[PDB]
Amino acid sequence: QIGTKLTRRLSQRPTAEELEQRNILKPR
Amino acid sequence: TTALVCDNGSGLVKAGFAGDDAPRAVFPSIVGRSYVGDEAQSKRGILTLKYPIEHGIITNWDDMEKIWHHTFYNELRVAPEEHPTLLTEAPLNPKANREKMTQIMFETFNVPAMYVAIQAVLSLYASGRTTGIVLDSGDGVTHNVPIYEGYALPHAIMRLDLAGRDLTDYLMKILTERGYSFVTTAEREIVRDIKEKLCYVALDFENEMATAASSSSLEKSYELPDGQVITIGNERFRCPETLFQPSFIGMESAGIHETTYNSIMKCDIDIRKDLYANNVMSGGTTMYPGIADRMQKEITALAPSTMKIKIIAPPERKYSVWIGGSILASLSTFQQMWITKQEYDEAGPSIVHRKCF
Ligand SMILES: Nc1ncnc2c1ncn2[C@@H]1O[C@H](COP(=O)(O)OP(=O)(O)OP(=O)(O)O)[C@@H](O)[C@H]1O
Ligand SMILES: C/C1=C/C(=O)O[C@@H]2C[C@@H](CC[C@H](C)/C=C\CC1)O[C@@](O)([C@@H]1CSC(=O)N1)C2
Ligand SMILES: [Mg+2]
Repeated sequence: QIGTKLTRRLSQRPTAEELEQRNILKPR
Repeated sequence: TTALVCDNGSGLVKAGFAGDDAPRAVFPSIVGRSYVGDEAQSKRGILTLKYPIEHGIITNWDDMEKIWHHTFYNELRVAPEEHPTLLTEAPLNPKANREKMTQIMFETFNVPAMYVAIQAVLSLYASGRTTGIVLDSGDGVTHNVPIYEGYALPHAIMRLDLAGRDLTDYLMKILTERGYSFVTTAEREIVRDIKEKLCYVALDFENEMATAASSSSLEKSYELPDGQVITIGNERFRCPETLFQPSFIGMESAGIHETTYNSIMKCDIDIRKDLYANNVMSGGTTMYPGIADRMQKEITALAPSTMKIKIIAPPERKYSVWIGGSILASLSTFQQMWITKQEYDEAGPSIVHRKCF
């Protein structure tokens, strides 16, 4: 159920700041 | 009202209405000076043709405006002020470019709302995922894009200026070695068609080459517009082999299998597993028969044997970017994410950076 499931996976999307804090999101 | 989705490629514009299974308008991203898309081509010998988008980046803004105008009024037959509009952009698209797209959409076309998404991210969404690594390869540019919870990870993105148009040029070169002659713009279009209809990726390149020996079992005939019939043999798979061996056209770059591996290895140790298991391919240049199986084989050879490898390459993947946008723009909970005209008037073009991520 793409729309529904994607909505759910997109529902609890983390912020950029917290991905950065976890060393996942890094600048080039 | 209904949302519009436009995926502006270096080669082709894909445009349509959110909720549709496919873009209803697919036309060449060209302006001839005046004339746009398919009308431009038919009037080529009077106008001067140009591609406003180069390697996925908008470079001619005056011509880009012509493309968008033609998309709304002539292809989709809509008034843009009546429709929220989702646009796409390349990974690593400069900040200024995102601002200019936003400014034009609101100030020139008066859209009630808009959003801009990274093409590879939409490909991933179309497969029902928010985490994975996408190989997106079109006419003008190829990217490896690792994505975690919707966020492309910029430090690990790989850009490769080898894509469809380059493969067409290479096929012209090697067919010309077999005694034929393909040189002109018009002749390049013939070769693009040959490429799309007859090329494939060999599972074992050297073995396939050896097979082009034992026989002519790989040979296909192709009728040219003038009625001459030519024969294509190992060129069928030598052409897209270039993606795995860019040295074929003199590039120093590693092939798409290695750049996929290198991209994953730049990411956090604990997400590598999730990237290996969710390799999505999208774009016209991923359409070669055999490409998914070959990628599976090459990635398996580079990755730890402890790693589950999965290549996701659906039949409709030429349009997965558009389809992802169609899905996203139709979501009830996405409606809060649009940049509204009101927010734009209050904040100006820089709004795109805090709203579109
Ligand atoms: N069946 C096919 N086999 C091989 N190549 C194909 C096939 N179909 C389309 N292509 C190639 O895909 C390219 C265009 O696809 P696509 O629409 O994904 O590019 P684009 O979005 O305009 O470009 P880009 O994303 O690089 O800016 C062309 O080079 C085209 O010849
Ligand atoms: C049939 C369709 C294919 C497409 O991918 O077309 C795009 C856009 C097109 C623009 C010029 C061309 C003459 C217009 C019509 C072709 C459109 O150029 C491309 O063909 C170029 C030239 S050859 C190369 O493979 N990509 C790709
Ligand atoms: Mg594209």
